[PDB]
Amino acid sequence: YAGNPFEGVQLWANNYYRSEVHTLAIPQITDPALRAAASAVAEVPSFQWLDRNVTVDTLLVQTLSEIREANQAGANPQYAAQIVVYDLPDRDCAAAASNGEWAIANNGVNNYKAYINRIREILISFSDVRTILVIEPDSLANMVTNMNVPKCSGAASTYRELTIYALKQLDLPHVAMYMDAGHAGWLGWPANIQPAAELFAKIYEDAGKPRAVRGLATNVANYNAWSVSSPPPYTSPNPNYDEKHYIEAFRPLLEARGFPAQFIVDQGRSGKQPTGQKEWGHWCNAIGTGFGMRPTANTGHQYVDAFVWVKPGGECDGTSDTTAARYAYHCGLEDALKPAPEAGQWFNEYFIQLLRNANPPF
Ligand SMILES: CO[C@@H]1O[C@H](CO)[C@@H](O[C@@H]2O[C@H](CO)[C@@H](S[C@@H]3O[C@H](CO)[C@@H](O[C@@H]4O[C@H](CO)[C@@H](O)[C@H](O)[C@H]4O)[C@H](O)[C@H]3O)[C@H](O)[C@H]2O)[C@H](O)[C@H]1O
Ligand SMILES: *[C@@H]1O[C@H](CO)[C@@H](O)[C@H](O)[C@H]1NC(C)=O
Ligand code: NA
Ligand code: NA
Repeated sequence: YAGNPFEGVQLWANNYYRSEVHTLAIPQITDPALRAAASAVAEVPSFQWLDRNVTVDTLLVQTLSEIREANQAGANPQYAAQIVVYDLPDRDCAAAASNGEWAIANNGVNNYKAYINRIREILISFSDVRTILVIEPDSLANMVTNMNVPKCSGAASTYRELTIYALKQLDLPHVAMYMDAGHAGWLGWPANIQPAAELFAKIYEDAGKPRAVRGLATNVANYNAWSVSSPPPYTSPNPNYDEKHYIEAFRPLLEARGFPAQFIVDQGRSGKQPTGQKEWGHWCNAIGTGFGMRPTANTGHQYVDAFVWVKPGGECDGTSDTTAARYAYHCGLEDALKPAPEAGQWFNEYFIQLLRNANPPF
């Protein structure tokens, strides 16, 4: 399929994030400068996540409905949707306890198939709304590096099967799909990049190379630069120390195995470089980060369809409350901002950090 799905469309800024900013953040921010900036960030079009089954029949439909409405009223160019599919059973297999709602051992496969089927039903009813999907962040990447972790080892075949199922069922003509493929600091290491290309290329193949699968999404919910002149200290000794280096190394390996993947790159929290991460693998609520380059299809790069905002900045990565059931070690470190609420919940102090550190500024 020849055609960048981000080209020739405007990207819809969804009302779920807008409401978060306007109802939870702006009333809380006294400083004029920041409050102007906040209102402006609310209009930056970030991905909306289907992180729970209940979102399918409510939020997904609401957003597609609003987009259709805006387009029917004369939006020019028309608006497109950006949605994340994020509800594999045994989700986030490397964590002690995931916020995911389903389990492989408790009818997780069937629940997920129905989930996908219902999404498909809805997408088919909104065939007039160009729809871009990011498929399952924090899933197949674990298969490259975390097979020594029992929940991951045990989830691998199901991850693969359900991913293929999704790629095939959501291969509709008005859709473009990007599978998550970690980031420079995860799969970009020379010991990992080849096995990663293998994995993803093979999935593409077994899925029948569906037209709709455009490629891969990188840096989702992470902080890496697209392109910086010198390597952040915590990146050494990796030559792929930013997404540009990663993707330039990654694409040829994918292509040689039959998957000429185009990429989208999350920059929603990449504005400040280097970050305040003490080590690169410090992924949770990292300090010293800022909103990054605004979403655009004009990337200047042949292999990159668009710079995007996948993880919506200000939505938490995980809780720092050691007394809490889904507490995660990484969220309690010295370079994680604290105290932090549950994953996905609004973390206003983190929002303010991102606003202060925005590059380009608001
Ligand atoms: C070897 O390199 C390192 O590998 C480790 C793994 O061994 C990598 O760690 C993993 O990094 C991921 C970030 O790159 C996070 S993803 C995490 O969970 C989800 C998915 O992104 C996000 O939470 C949700 O966000 C949604 C949108 O706000 C909500 O809708 C939803 O409710 C939330 O659940 C969260 O923000 C992300 O931070 C893994 O948790 C981590 O194990 C490491 O990156 C490599 O360097
Ligand atoms: C998922 O949501 C649908 C409505 O979209 C509901 O019919 C279904 O029962 C939900 N799944 C589970 C396992 O509860
Ligand atoms: Na409306
Ligand atoms: Na391999």
